[PDB]
Amino acid sequence: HKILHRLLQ
Amino acid sequence: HKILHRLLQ
Amino acid sequence: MLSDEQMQIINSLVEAHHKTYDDSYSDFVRFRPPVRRLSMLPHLADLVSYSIQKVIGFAKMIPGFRDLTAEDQIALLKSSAIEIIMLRSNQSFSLEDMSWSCGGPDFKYCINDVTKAGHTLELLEPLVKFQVGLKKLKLHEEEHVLLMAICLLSPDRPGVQDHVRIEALQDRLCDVLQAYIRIQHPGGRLLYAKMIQKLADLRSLNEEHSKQYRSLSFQPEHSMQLTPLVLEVFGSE
Amino acid sequence: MLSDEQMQIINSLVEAHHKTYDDSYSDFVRFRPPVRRLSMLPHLADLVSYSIQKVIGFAKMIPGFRDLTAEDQIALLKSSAIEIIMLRSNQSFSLEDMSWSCGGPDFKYCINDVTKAGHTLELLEPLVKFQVGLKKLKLHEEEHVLLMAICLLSPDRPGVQDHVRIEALQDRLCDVLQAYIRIQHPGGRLLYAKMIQKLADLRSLNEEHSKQYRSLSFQPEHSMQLTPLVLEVFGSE
Ligand SMILES: C=C1[C@H](O)CC(=C/C=C2\CCC[C@@]3(C)[C@H]2CCCC[C@H]3[C@H](C)CCCC(C)(C)O)C[C@H]1O
Ligand SMILES: C=C1[C@H](O)CC(=C/C=C2\CCC[C@@]3(C)[C@H]2CCCC[C@H]3[C@H](C)CCCC(C)(C)O)C[C@H]1O
Repeated sequence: HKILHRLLQ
Repeated sequence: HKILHRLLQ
Repeated sequence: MLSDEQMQIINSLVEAHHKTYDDSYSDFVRFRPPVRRLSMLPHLADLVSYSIQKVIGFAKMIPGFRDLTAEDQIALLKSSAIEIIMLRSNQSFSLEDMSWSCGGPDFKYCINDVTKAGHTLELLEPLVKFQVGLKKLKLHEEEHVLLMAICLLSPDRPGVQDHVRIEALQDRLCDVLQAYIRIQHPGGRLLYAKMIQKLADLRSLNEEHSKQYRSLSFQPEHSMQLTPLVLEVFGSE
Repeated sequence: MLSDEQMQIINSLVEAHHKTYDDSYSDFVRFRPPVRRLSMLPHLADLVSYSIQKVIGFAKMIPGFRDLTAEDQIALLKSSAIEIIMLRSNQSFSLEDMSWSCGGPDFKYCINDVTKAGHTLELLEPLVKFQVGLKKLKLHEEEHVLLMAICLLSPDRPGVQDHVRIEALQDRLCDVLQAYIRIQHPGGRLLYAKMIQKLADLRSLNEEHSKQYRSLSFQPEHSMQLTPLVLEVFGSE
């Protein structure tokens, strides 16, 4: 969920 | 490499 | 009448939705084009993947979300992504043709298109009935935006940790929703109950989709048509 | 003169290449469109991902490949994918404009486009020099197709197990190559040595790309622009 993480800043 | 696998039939 | 905090929450949700939804459907020209075997799968996967990005932008602007732990934010987003998307897509659903009409012939997604994305009628039947049911409710923007944030803040989702804190946040959007409908929506003595009924429908549609998506993701020839974001959000990690 | 087995191998490679390469570049209309921040990254990632599919179709038709273990086939493909693609892309490189011209303004990939896909000049400088160097060689289809299969069957790649068996297969395409050039290519007393020199160049370009790709893949905002196939083939699993 690293993409999600980066999208969640 | 399961995609590759399936592509390699 | 409504309170200051209750209208601040409304102003924020409405603004976030306007920052994350495009009534012109411009960016659709950037997707893999539609084709009408699963021809439509690349374009629709691009559509979903895009929508997930916009849902995350919405979610980040819901009051209280940004202060959850990163795990709880992920937990909520993984479980509720497809529902929020089913929710926002109502803004493009048309009752005249029973399709989503995001522009011209190409981006007019009818029933036969959705089946060419690898999904069966078991999902399509109740999804459309949910859409026209939602369309008939004739929601105001505030209710629509509140429904999305109430759905997203459901603590009855797998992976959530601080379920009392997010139940607290959810329990208060519902307050803003009940207050909005009473003060500001005429002829809505029944509307809130009907909106909360739609949340239950979405749980059912959620399970039917993720069941059919599990089948796509297990076939590499189809999962390779997906995007990383899709595979991350809808995956089992 | 050439032997029966040696021309069977030639007929097979030429046919496989014709089955896996499209001089019309038709399927480019199915990619995410080009945009000219890394604007070009989605379209070029779609281009590479497509090319990987065609390389696998080529590789499956090389005599002897299908009988390697599945691991060795994967090992060879992961390590040599970018080289074979750099090799086949020469068929679209134009010396007049120093670009790949896969059709009209949109699919005419020049230098500024490649930099808008997140790759620096350290890759671009020797890649172009490699292309015009390859273009000047004026290869026959048989040599081109043989070079691709010789490159693919290199046993000096990480992950290979049966390196004596694939060195055997490689050691014999080279025989077909040397024999072809002698019998059938006039004025080619130096050509084979020059082609084998290109294999060394590709090792260098391979390392420069995978170094810059590691940087893209570690930034989720860019890796999400990639395709599953790309991430699988170029990943570290
Ligand atoms: C910006 C907008 C606009 O209102 C348009 C809009 C419409 C949304 C629709 C209608 C078309 C079909 C899908 C995409 C559906 C929303 C979700 C249910 C079914 C969708 C399909 C079958 C997914 C298949 C791909 C995977 C692999 C993820 O299963 C999305 C919204 O965000
Ligand atoms: C069908 C054909 C036609 O001849 C056209 C053809 C051209 C090939 C080119 C020129 C354009 C640039 C790339 C794609 C390059 C081939 C590989 C080197 C650089 C490429 C780029 C920078 C990759 C960036 C994406 C990742 C993330 C993988 O780094 C491919 C071939 O298969």
